[PDB]
Amino acid sequence: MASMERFLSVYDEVQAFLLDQLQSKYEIDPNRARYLRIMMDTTCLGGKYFRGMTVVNVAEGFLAVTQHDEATKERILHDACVGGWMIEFLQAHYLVEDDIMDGSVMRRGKPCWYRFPGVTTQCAINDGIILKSWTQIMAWHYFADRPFLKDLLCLFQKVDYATAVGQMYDVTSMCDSNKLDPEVAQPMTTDFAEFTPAIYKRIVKYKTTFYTYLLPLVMGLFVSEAAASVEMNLVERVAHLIGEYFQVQDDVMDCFTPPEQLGKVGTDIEDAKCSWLAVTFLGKANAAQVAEFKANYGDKDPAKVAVVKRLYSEANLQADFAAYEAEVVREVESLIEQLKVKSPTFAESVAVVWEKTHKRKK
Amino acid sequence: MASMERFLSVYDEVQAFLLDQLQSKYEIDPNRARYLRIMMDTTCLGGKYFRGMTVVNVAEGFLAVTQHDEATKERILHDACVGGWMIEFLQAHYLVEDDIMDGSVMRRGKPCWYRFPGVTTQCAINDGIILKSWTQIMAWHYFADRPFLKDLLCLFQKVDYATAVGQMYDVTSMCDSNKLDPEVAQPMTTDFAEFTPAIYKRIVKYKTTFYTYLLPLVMGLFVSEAAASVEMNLVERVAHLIGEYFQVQDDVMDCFTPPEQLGKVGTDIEDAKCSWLAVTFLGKANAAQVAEFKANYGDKDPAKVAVVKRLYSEANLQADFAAYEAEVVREVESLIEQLKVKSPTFAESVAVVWEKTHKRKK
Ligand SMILES: O=P(O)(O)C(O)(C[n+]1cccc(-c2ccccc2)c1)P(=O)(O)O
Ligand SMILES: O=P(O)(O)C(O)(C[n+]1cccc(-c2ccccc2)c1)P(=O)(O)O
Ligand SMILES: C=C(C)CCOP(=O)(O)OP(=O)(O)O
Ligand SMILES: C=C(C)CCOP(=O)(O)OP(=O)(O)O
Ligand SMILES: [Mg+2]
Ligand SMILES: [Mg+2]
Ligand SMILES: [Mg+2]
Ligand SMILES: [Mg+2]
Ligand SMILES: [Mg+2]
Ligand SMILES: [Mg+2]
Repeated sequence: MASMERFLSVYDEVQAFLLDQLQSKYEIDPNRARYLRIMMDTTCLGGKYFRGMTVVNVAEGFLAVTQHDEATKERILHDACVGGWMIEFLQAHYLVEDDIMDGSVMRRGKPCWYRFPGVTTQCAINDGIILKSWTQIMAWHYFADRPFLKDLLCLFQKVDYATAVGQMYDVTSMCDSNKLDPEVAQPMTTDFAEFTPAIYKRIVKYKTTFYTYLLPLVMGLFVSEAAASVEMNLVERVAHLIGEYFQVQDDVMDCFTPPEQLGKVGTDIEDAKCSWLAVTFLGKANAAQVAEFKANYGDKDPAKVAVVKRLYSEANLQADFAAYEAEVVREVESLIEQLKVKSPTFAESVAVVWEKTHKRKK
Repeated sequence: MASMERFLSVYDEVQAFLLDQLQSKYEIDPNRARYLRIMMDTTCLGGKYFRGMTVVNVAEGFLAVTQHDEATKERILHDACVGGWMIEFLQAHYLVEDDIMDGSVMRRGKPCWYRFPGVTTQCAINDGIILKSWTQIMAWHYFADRPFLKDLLCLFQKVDYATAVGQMYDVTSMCDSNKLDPEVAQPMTTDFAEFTPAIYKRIVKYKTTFYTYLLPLVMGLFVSEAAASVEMNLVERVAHLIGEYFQVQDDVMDCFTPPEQLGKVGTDIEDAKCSWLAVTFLGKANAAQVAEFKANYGDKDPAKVAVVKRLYSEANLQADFAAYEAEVVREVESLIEQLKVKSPTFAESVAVVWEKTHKRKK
């Protein structure tokens, strides 16, 4: 709570930097400054700050065991905060744009940015472009003479790219691969042959895990100058594991958590998404269940949607989930043990990240 | 012609690199590779390559007067080509996204990408995100151990940001500033008070000049290691001047060039754009002309649009244009003369850039 207020005081400094630079260098007028301040506030705040706060917890962990001057402590914490906000702004970018592509209605308990009456798709698209440019403006401003600058940019960009590739895997997950063709309007799949665990796994590996887990963790290492002190293949394997589970939870909540609690309203059934629920159901259903799933999936019709939920409850998926969670707890503990060998501190940081995720309710 | 085929052979190498990396590192399947190849071809090719080819002409100019080994010549030309393609891919990004926000129908003689039947806004938004990520993937791949890497990235990013800020100035140019408010649906301006030369100038400075002129020119200097050899304040002043004129031509052509020749269809009148034509007309019109302009501007109605064109032809704007062109020829020559002092070669490169622009018909 106190630490989160400190993370937010760094948001305020960053907002101030960005907005004063708009006035001093980009000829902005007060009203457009205001619009951009409100956009930044609306798209970047109100979340859990899980990605940002991870950078900071990684850095705090190394600080407890590493000798530094006070001044250097303070710089390290401040950089971890800036780094954290780069990742939040990056997420803010993805969500503004994602909400347009998913035809979404609510986000963090409010309308999606593009649905604000004075915004619309026309302004929102470019607003999301601005959120991303801001990540880079921050990096070059606050990290210009840090040793980790080049490594951080290069990583940030590879993570952004994988994420965008992931979003392509996601937005085309309901069409048949052999039919993808810019020239031909795309029909929803009728056989659901590509609703498989491996295909699902590729969607999720790219669209969520790099930017939600790999980036904040390695970012925490960069600003700590601690990345040579870990086994990177382990960091990857653990980001990919927890990241996958994180997205599985997102999928279950889309169907089962009231929006009242969730803060977004779920579109996966209507959007015909290759979600965990749809893949898992099709891996256990009998012939008649499959036939009725195929009869109602991917239509915006309330009673079709309700038939899918019923088939999901009947297949007892909220116990396939428990079985999957159980295999994940196993594998995460095992990876944490393997990380303990070169860095107890980073292993603990990961234990904390796993814990925050496992207990997640939104 | 031969040189342009050589620029295009570097596009093919780049396309091949990017697409093989998708297969070897991002788990892509052949059909999505194909979709991305067609997207890249459709959004990046078919233009004039003016921005890309400028990087290359800048570099060629320095090569004629600078001693190098043959191998070093060849590397320099190849880097200028890669650099050029970074700028084309960047433009490709902006146009895909711009066409969505302007509700545009045609581009480079074909439907806008988002209008392809098998694309739609849903895929196009993210496709445009990919085009931009590719610029960075290229830079880090082909320029990893070049001395100019850091300078180039930093410049590229500041230019991208200014451009995005410019696009915000553009997409809000028809509303009153004091009324911009995310919460309130935005009405078109009724007084046209902000349709002024200074306001127009700010739109254009940001949205076109950085990325169309400043970037390719300084890029040509980076890959040549020649940037200390110029007066950068002059490079800026000349990019901003020719860039402004470039956009003025774009505005006139939107109204007056048949789409048959233009390769896009014009939306400025219907979109209520603060174009050069609308600003210039309002700077010379009598009270009754202003009243009738305000009666018909910014409606998608064919006969309202036709009344604006008629008022434009009656105000003899295609002679305000000639007067403006004449002041621009003056000022460009003067800047070229001033550049002659430290680099005849770069001055000549600019003379060529001015020439290609001045003679432009699309
Ligand atoms: O739409 P998704 O996939 O279920 C959600 O989790 C968005 N998300 C997660 C990861 C990545 C991205 C993403 C990445 C790039 C571009 C757009 C979105 C979106 P949502 O439930 O909050 O809508
Ligand atoms: O729409 P404009 O402004 O008239 C055009 O020239 C696009 N353009 C030029 C410069 C910058 C950008 C731009 C920059 C950032 C984001 C979107 C577009 C667009 P068009 O006539 O080809 O449509
Ligand atoms: C599933 C993913 C990757 C998108 C949502 O991430 P969060 O659920 O962390 O959203 P916010 O906390 O930022 O609101
Ligand atoms: C006016 C601007 C800045 C956008 C169009 O640029 P071009 O007219 O050069 O478009 P292409 O050559 O790339 O088609
Ligand atoms: Mg979504
Ligand atoms: Mg999505
Ligand atoms: Mg979701
Ligand atoms: Mg346009
Ligand atoms: Mg535009
Ligand atoms: Mg135009």
